[PDB]
Amino acid sequence: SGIVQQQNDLLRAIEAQQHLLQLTVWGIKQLQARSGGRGGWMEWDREINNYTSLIHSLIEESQNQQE
Amino acid sequence: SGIVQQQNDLLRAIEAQQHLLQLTVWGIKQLQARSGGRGGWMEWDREINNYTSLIHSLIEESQNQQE
Amino acid sequence: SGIVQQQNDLLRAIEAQQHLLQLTVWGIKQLQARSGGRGGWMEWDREINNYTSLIHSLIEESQNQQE
Repeated sequence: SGIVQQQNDLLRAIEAQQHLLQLTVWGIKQLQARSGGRGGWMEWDREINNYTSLIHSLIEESQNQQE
Repeated sequence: SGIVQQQNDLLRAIEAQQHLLQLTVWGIKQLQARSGGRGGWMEWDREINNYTSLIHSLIEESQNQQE
Repeated sequence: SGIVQQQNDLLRAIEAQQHLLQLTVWGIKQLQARSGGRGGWMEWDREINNYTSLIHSLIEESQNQQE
């Protein structure tokens, strides 16, 4: 229906924003590397990795809702 | 319904992305502090704070839609 | 309906998050400029620009769904 096409658009927006989010993460990592090893960012990295996995699962779930 | 479970998933995706967004903000702030006081970022901080409040209200509203 | 007000809230959340995303991009760019010309970020910039256009179109589409 129309509420379905709408939900699909919202999902696509979220997917595109995730790409943008990953780009900003990458940008930040390159800036951090400029001062040396990123050892102090191990936890920050882990959190980013975890929330990214969470988002990926939600995106997967949203798409394979019905089929 | 199914369109409800779908909307819930989308909301969860948005909530997870907000966590990721806050992590990138924190990362940027630490990098800014590396060169000294963050006085020049007072306005940037304010804007970030305002949009974060806006998002928090929308997330709250979305969840307490019906009840 | 209620599922419509809900979808509108989700869209507003996405729009607010896009503003936050642009703020983090701007923050990163200023940090990159601190070390000199941003020539090495031409591709990163292009990607960011492209995903931003993609998101803008999705937001436009979502809003002008029915009318």
